[PDB]
Amino acid sequence: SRLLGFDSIPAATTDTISLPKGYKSSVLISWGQPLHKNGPAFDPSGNGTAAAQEVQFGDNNDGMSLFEFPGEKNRALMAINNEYTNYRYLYPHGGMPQSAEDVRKALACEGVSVIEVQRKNGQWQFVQGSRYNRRIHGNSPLRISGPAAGHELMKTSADKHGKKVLGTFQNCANGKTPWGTYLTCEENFTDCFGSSNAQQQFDPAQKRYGVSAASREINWHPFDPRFDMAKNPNELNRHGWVVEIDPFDPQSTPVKRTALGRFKHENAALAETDDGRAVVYMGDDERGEFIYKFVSRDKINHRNAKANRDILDHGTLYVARFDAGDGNPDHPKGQGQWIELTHGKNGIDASSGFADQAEVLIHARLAASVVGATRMDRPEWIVVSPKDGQVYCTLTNNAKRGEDGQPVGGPNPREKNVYGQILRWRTDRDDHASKTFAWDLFVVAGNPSVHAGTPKGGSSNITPQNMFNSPDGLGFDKAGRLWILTDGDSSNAGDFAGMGNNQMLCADPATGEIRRFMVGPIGCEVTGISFSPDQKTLFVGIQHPGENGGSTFPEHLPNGKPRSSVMAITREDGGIVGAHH
Ligand SMILES: [Ca+2]
Ligand SMILES: [Ca+2]
Ligand SMILES: [Ca+2]
Ligand SMILES: [Cl-]
Repeated sequence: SRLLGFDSIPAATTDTISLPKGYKSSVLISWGQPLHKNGPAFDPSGNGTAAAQEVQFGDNNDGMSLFEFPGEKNRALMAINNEYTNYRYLYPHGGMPQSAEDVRKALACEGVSVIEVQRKNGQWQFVQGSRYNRRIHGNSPLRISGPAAGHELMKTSADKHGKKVLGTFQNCANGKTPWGTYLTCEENFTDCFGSSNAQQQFDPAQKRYGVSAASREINWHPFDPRFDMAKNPNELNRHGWVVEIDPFDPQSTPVKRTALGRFKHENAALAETDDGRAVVYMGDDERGEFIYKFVSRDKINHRNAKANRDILDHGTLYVARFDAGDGNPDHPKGQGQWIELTHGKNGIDASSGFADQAEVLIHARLAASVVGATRMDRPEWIVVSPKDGQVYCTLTNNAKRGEDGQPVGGPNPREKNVYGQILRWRTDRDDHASKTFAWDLFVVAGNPSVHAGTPKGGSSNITPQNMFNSPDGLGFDKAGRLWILTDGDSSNAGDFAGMGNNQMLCADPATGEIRRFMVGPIGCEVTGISFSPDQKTLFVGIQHPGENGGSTFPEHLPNGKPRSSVMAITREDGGIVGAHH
């Protein structure tokens, strides 16, 4: 490859970062780092307070973007999501929350961390005390905008007007807009809700979004009734949105953009139509859920950033249907289409349960079912090639593919899918306004050391020396390398024998060639990617090292506590990451 300048590295099982020859890594920032001057130091005993966590780097860092600093090449801002927390490490008791303060502490761990970084020499470093440093967390005051703002379903006892919401939490991945703002995506928000009525009978929309009385081992509701569906059921509707943040204004109020629909959002991939409108491609990460596309009403003003303030409040929401393809076992291909989710179109009307457009957005999953969207194998990140505009989406896995309602076919070609695949599409005429596209599976992950000559062996661009499972994160660099980040089974055994720890790979989109670039430490997933403007530093997240015990990364103190960290990857020779030497 012209694009792949390093030799594929072996799989690894060590509690370290493994890289190719001539590459190094350094910790940029870890969970618990105080952001402000004189801020409270990280307390490895777990006795840090909730109020301290509200001014410290959050836990389980995930999606992130870097923003150039106008007029200053040695400064940048990064906005970094904090998805969830690890109770075994968060609290001194190592278990479920025991109090209102424990719940506040968990909420404080989630949201976004905005930080300044500076280069000074050739190395990017965190600037504690920068005026731009900020936490947005699960108890931060936010606003709601777009077509669902002010709707009855968005009103609660504490917010009678349906326009002011506390918190963004379960922040998964990201988008970066061409008007200088950051998008953060609320994914597994429903996990945080429960009920003080164990026999609560949930309605169809509540059931479709997966809420339970017990919560998914989160257990905030016994201590903060905002999360108790017996008392505040509409709170459930005020989360599951894309949230827009201005990193250059630390006093700004983030805004939930209801025009982009409510679902378990993974990331938000930006593009632009030929007539100049914003496009946002979005995955809903759950087994058998859908892929969406928002197109703005108005054109992007590239030279007047502020003129775009509310561009994401007006537009059209679509969902994808994919055909069955040609059935090729190695490289299936076909066509697909975008179908509009608008009240009064495609069977979405009072006769299918929708009174108005706000309900369509709040209950986007149900509207998408009405129109016949294709059930997918867990869409996670989406990226748009900066070289040719093709769109790439991980389908991480789907253990229930083949069950009633989830038939095998097209871009989901295997029952009981434990490995995943990467889907690509090319919008017709290379115009992102097009309502049709050609799709293909760019790779089908598998294990050819265990399942050679079968569907479980993967596509022919997978070999025993580059194999991986559960691709999740994706990123393009300016050169057009496609970076693939994994969140899979790290047992290195059975179906996953020889795959080792979670990892990052690099692909050439034009040829399908994939090489392993990085292996992470024990119990982590590899997630979050950004580049310095000069492409000589690759920032990558190591999330939940030691989730099951067994890590002390990065500090490696005796019987130590592991900490989610953002790493800076560089070449010893100072060249571009991924490129030839
Ligand atoms: Ca993910
Ligand atoms: Ca994942
Ligand atoms: Ca994960
Ligand atoms: Cl572990």
